[PDB]
Amino acid sequence: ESKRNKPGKATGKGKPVGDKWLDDAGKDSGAPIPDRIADKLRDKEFKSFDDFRKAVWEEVSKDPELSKNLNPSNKSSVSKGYSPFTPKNQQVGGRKVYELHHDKPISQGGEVYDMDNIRVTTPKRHIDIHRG
Amino acid sequence: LKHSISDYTEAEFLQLVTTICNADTSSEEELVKLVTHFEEMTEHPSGSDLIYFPKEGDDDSPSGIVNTVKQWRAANGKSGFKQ
Ligand SMILES: [Zn+2]
Repeated sequence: ESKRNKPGKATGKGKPVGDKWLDDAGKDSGAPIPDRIADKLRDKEFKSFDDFRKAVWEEVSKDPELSKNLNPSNKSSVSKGYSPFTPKNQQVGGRKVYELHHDKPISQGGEVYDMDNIRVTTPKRHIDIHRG
Repeated sequence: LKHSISDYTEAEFLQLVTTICNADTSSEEELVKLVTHFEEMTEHPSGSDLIYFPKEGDDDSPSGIVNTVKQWRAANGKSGFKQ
């Protein structure tokens, strides 16, 4: 039914990030995938993009530089492989957690599992990006 | 019961908050549902920020969150816990 649901291996470098990593998610084209996460996920095979998403958040939970900027409740969430909650002012209706965005859209030939094509966004920012 | 704060004892509300804080669910969908329910029950302007983005020095443990809610509702003309 959908390209994002076909198996593939993860690739790409990502970028250095700091404590403000998730603050960047509400701005511009969103925050990059951290280089440290890309090191862990490169060459792993995933059954679907949702399985890749789970893996990102599990690695975030295990990374002390990334997890230290989540409060105890958000730490519990990422430990289950769930996306963490954004601040209230960045939520839209039932969309309350950080969202993975493809910079070059999949429907236009963008890569599904290339981490250099992936960004972390808030729901507010992601909706606005897709509306231009 | 589930429909308003006044249907919960304090102890029952602490149970709900504890489940949320520990992400003790079978899916992300279930956790989102509980968080939405919490925001609707409490009527607090901070919404889910009470759980995930505490003001500096605020107590974000489950019992801390319950206290914050209890005190705010009491001070802002809202009905309290059952019993
Ligand atoms: Zn997108």
